[PDB]
Amino acid sequence: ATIHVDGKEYEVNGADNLLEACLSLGLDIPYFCWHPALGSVGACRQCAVKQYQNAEDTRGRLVMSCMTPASDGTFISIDDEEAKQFRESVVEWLMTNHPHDCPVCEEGGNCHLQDMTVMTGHSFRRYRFTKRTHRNQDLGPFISHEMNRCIACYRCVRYYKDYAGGTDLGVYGAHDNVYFGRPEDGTLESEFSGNLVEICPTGVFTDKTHSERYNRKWDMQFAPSICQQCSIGCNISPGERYGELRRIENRYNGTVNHYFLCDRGRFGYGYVNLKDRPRQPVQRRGDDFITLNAEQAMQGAADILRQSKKVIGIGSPRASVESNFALRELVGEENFYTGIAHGEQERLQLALKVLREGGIYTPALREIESYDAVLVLGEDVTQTGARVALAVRQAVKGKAREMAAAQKVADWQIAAILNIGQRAKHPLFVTNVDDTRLDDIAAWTYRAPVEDQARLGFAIAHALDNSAPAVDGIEPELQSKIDVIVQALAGAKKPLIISGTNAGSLEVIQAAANVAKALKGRGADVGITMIARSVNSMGLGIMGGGSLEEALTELETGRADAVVVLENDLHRHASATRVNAALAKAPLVMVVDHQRTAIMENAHLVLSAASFAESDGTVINNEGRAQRFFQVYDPAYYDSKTVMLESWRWLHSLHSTLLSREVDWTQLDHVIDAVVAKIPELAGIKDAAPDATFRIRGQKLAREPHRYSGRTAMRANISVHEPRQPQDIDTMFTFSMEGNNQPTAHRSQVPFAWAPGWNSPQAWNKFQDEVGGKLRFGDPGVRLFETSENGLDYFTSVPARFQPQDGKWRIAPYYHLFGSDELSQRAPVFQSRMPQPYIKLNPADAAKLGVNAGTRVSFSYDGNTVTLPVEIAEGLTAGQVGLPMGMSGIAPVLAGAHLEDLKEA
Amino acid sequence: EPAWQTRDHLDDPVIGELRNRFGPDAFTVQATRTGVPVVWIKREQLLEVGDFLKKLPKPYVMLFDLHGMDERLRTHREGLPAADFSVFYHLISIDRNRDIMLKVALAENDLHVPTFTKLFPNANWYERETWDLFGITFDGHPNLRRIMMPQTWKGHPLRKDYPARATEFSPFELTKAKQDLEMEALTFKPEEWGMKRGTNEDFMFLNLGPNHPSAHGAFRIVLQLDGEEIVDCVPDIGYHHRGAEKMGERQSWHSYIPYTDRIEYLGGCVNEMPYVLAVEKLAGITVPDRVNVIRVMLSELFRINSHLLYISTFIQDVGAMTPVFFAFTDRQKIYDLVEAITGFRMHPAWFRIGGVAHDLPRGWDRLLREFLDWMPKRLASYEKAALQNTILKGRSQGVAAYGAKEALEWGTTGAGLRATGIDFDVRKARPYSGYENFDFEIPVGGGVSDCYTRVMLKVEELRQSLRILEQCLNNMPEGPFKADHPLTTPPPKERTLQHIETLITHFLQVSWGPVMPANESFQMIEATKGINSYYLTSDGSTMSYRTRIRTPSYAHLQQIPAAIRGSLVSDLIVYLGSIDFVMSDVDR
Amino acid sequence: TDFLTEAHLDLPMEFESIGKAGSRLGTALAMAVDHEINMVSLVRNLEEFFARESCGWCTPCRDGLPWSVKILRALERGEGQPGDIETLEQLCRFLGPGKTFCAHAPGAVEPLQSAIKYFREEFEAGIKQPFSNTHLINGIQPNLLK
Ligand code: SF4
Ligand code: SF4
Ligand code: SF4
Ligand code: SF4
Ligand code: FES
Ligand SMILES: [Ca+2]
Repeated sequence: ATIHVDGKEYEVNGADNLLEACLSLGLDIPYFCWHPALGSVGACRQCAVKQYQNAEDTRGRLVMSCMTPASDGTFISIDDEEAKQFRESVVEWLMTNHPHDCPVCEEGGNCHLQDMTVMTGHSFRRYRFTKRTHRNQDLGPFISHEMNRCIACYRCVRYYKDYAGGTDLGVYGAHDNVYFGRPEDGTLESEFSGNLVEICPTGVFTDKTHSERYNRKWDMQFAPSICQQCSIGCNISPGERYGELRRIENRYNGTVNHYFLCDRGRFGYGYVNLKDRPRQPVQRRGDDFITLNAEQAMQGAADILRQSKKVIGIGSPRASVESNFALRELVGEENFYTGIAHGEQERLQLALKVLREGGIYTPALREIESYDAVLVLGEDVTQTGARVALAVRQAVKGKAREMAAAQKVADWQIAAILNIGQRAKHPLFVTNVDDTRLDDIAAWTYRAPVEDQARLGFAIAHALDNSAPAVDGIEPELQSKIDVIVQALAGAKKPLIISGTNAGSLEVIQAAANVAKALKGRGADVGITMIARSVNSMGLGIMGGGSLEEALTELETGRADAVVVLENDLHRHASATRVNAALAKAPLVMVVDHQRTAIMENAHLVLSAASFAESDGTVINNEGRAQRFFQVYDPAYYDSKTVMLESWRWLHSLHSTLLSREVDWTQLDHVIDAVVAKIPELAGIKDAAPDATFRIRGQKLAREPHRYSGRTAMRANISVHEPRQPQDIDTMFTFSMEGNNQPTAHRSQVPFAWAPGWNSPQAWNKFQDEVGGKLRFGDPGVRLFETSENGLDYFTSVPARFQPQDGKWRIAPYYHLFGSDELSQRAPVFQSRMPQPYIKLNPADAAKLGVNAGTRVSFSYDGNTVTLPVEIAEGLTAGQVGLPMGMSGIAPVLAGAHLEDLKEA
Repeated sequence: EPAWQTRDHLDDPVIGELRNRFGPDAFTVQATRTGVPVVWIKREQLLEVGDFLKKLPKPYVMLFDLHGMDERLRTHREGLPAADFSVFYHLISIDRNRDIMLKVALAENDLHVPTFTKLFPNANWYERETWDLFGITFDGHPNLRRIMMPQTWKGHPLRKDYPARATEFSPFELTKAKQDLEMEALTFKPEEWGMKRGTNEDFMFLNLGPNHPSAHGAFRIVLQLDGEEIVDCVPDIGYHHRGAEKMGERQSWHSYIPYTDRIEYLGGCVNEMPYVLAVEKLAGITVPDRVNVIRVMLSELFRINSHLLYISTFIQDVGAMTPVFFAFTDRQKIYDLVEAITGFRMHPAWFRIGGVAHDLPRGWDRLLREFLDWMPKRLASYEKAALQNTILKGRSQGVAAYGAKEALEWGTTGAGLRATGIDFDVRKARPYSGYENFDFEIPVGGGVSDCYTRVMLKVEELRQSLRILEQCLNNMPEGPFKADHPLTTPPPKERTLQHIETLITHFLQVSWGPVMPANESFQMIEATKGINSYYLTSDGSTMSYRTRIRTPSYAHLQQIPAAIRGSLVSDLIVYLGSIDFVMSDVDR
Repeated sequence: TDFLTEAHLDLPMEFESIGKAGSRLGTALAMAVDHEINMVSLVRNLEEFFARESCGWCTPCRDGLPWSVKILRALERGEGQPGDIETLEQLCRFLGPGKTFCAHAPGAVEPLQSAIKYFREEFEAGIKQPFSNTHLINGIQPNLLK
């Protein structure tokens, strides 16, 4: 298409509206109610341009650019005098009732309304009457509510209801008393409610966790990082002030997590700011806890390790690829152990084998939204991989999108699309042990034990392709549901099969692989998605190693007299009594970690490792994409006594001191080169981000905005002499504003989005090639493996049906977005959001045991009696008991295990 | 059409003359808000274009400015040639009352330009500074050494990849530089500085710095002497380099104003004026008449302050130690008025983008009237007591004389230029800030620029500034002290305190900065010591992409060896006292 | 619909005839206003109805009809200030067809603009007070715009 804006000719996409076409060309049109992810509604009337009928036209007509297609041969004017007057008048109308609140508003300096008020040139007030006011609501611990600042742009309700699928937010009232909020006070129930603080262009919805320790956007130190709270790998911009992690913003990645995070990634960062974190290396001598610097710790650890006969290392899926590799090189490949359990490791390696040997393409998170039918087997996606659940909701609304596209309705005309596709949606079939948060949009939900869900998957695969192994003993009603699923999957151009390791069943993953293979054999464009547990679960699976049980066996038998535990509390993957016994028997325990874990009581040495905010590294997400995260701030800038280094730096220096009795710390790219030289499967992590010599026309990449303040006063109470600016030898970023953050700079790692005149998250428009698309010079991150040329064989081992045995209770895993991830529990804001931990019981089993709802029952696992209250789970199958995985005292390894002597206390 | 409008200046006769001489395709005309024709010339045609402009019927006789720009980070380069770096040449024709800016584009690897020193001799120091701060080599230069940074300096500070901030202090580097300071008297080679015949077996060498007990600053001159005669002299400058242009790239448009104060630190609001006028050209702001009169009043008060200091220090340098006390009493009267209006004495930082910081306080006219009654009898007493002294005349008359051609070829402006009979004052030739509404004369000399002639011209300029101040006192317009433009930074304070849109504008203007659309602007004013100018390049951001400050003291200090060669050293001291320079103006 | 005078009373009740007269035929149920009714109070009542029956979707109707209502309330009580009629005319220009999401707000501003066109002496009679938007703040001299 060809458009003419203000006498200049441009080539645009004809499927776009005029607003996104002009914003992609670098033109500045003010807008409020339009969002790239939500479509156009034409509410705020801010995006007015003057459209002419032909080239020789003087009158024209004011039109909404967001509602007008950018068709070929269009003629418009942005800087027309009447259009400018109308846009200024719209801003003026919005300013009539706006409160005098910018100094005490958390959106100040990050406010889209401020930017568009300045952009239209409106600074003179002639309105002299009263301003309407509103009472606020309590929206929970994460979102602060202030309805005075609302401009009634309807973006919150559109995102929360139409996009996110939430139900407890709405618009109430009438003409100018429109109220946006909940029908009553209470916590916002959506797992993606935190994106309201970026969706809302004003300060109505704000980050309450940030508002506690508030600072302005210009005062932040930002870095591009990866969220560490599950395996999805959403790109984030952590921002720090005065030595503490202040905020997590969404960092745009057009391939992964484009505009949206989940609430666990946005508000679960509080463990970084915990006061009990180790800040110096501490050596235990008797009952004394002496504090060492880095060189003394390295020398003492090297001497004690050189005296030992066999030192083993226990990695973790929390740690980055470089730290796990450095531990593996320090202890040797034969002595390196992945810190996860044997069953967890088996499921993880099966998921990796399916992903990189099954011959079926695995989609990125943005690509999930383009699929035609979704079968979720075993994985409670909303509680373990939440952003995949949001993308699945978009893929489900794809049917209404296609139905509207059949009627020549443009993709940005979202109201017409939703009107045409009223309640029709793409098929979604979810299986779990109980109800899920995807059940409202699911075409069918199967509540069954993991063996029965695996059997349903195997039966679906057999019905799609008769070469697959058959399932014997299917009830005719379940057979009819299976035929419904098969007819929906076979008629789909792009089916998607989603499973993962969180179900605790190998057979569920095998069944999902069989369904994907059966759909691939029919010529479908099938995709498969495995949801792993932790941020670097896939990297630890690719690296490999022994299980935690083998390491504990080596410690208990005495063949190993030294253990180095890297960023692992060890209680989530093995029983606590066994771990404590094996660590108490070992004459040397060295724990390299950034969180105060329970195994440090038995540790002879504790190395104060850095968290993700104070470290650089690489993590591999659930789709196999290698992504680099960069250090946000120097921990030693304020507290000069803090010795908190990267885990790979600690382990590389320890290896150097063990070998040559000399301390060499490392450089990060040196460790990257060592990884890609020793482990060829991880060779793609070299291209995840450029090395430390990368420059933009000779200069580094700035971590903080140009107007960063207080540089001669932020540390002036400690000493009036300004300290040396922290050097970054590891990465291309600088710990200062003396760098480049231009939107046109040839790079993929963007620490934060700012452009002149665009201070809000709408500056990401300036950082994209086209608005709502990818980043201008490619999205960061590189897939480690391609789709295999040939696939796997059918998994023959179909499990038998679940049989409730007397005296044994099968543990059904219940995951919680606030409480199952290890480090996010440590965040103090999650305790008010984390549910009180009960145990789920069938009504039949609870009536058999004589227990009601709320009474306390006690059960023993591994010879340890613990007591919990009871809820009655109607959807849970009898013979099973439901437990909240990852909570305090309940390890995720308990999923799929059995329970004894469960009785009322 | 407003005065800040973007113009190509294709109606300038120099564009037609260049088109007729070199061809339509030989250059590219750039539309700017500088007010001058900006012409991009090929590098191989630069000397031909300069010669052609030098031999015009009303020729371009003065190289006003010469510097560089790092174009690598410049995003809005529409209508511009491909350039990693660029070198600009600002040339002034006084007979046409016109000026032209030639621009040469340079690739990153090929950073060399032919020298301009054969056409204009002030290009020597200008090209030395361009080499020092940008790394651009000038072929054929007689001595292309560093002029701001020391000789053992790594990198070029005005490049965009050079970090602006102060490095970590090291006592080892201080001790090493002390060792070079002590070994400079032993390892002095008289060829690196551009001299020849380094000891005819009688040419001694003298050093006059870098500890100068005077208000003009501290800088070294190494003198080649035949007895008492100065055979040759080169000045060593850069001892007061503050990186003010680099800070112009590191401060917002509003937060840079106090740095503009400290360029010529005896000037104050006079230094603020060209910066805020150039920013207002970038912003498209036309200030009201009351703003023009207020800024003119403060500029003339500070001009009288600077002239009083200059005359008193010259009289002190001659040998009469008494009038400086009374001159500083008059400076205290001026400072009483300036403290009342702006709250500060020497660096008021009171001008704003679109106006001034506050309205005039009630009762200012009483202080202005008291100073206007105080000044003339004191000025006449200074004249009769020291300026008509025949010993002072014998020390000053005929010392360091030059004519109109020598002043033109060295870029001399101010009283030194006008003492040669060339009537060129910016307040009349290129009027700004409503100076056309005032009745004042421009004193000119007979044709010779002595020390005494320059001093008497500055006395007459002081009297004319008193006349301007009297007109300012009698005719004060009633109106706003800030423009009604949306880019007026900051907005009026009461509307900020009670109106939300004004509060939003203030919030974003003082924090992120006002957003100037991408353009180039230029403002030239008659400062207290000559012609001062700000050349500002905006890339569309809240910070200046390039802030180029042309100061007259640089040109006068470069003119020194051409005017003092063959004189005595006491004559050199008198010449330094009569130049009216400060070293912050030279180095900046 | 737009107000019409007694000169337009000799016009046929067709869509095209009333359309060329600067009004609309509408529902063709005409309402007569006598000399006793103040035009400012009548337009205030009309705009109060139109502002309180806004659906709230789009900015010009939702946020500009209450401004016109408050201006007409001030003009009713004689508290009008200079620029109020100019604000009403600007609201007429910027609430026309194509500027709001639906046709409720053009129909809202049709009677206001017709009564301003035909009975401007009644609206100008409400402007008595000088325009004041700010109060004096002690210690800050105002920018005295002329
Ligand atoms: S929402 Fe924006 S305009 Fe409103 S008070 Fe907050 S910062 Fe100011
Ligand atoms: S609360 Fe925010 S997002 Fe919702 S309508 Fe109001 S301004 Fe828009
Ligand atoms: S979905 Fe996972 S990776 Fe993404 S923000 Fe949530 S916890 Fe972080
Ligand atoms: S003009 Fe229509 S769409 Fe707009 S707020 Fe008024 S009634 Fe609603
Ligand atoms: S962005 Fe087009 S009307 Fe709101
Ligand atoms: Ca680092």
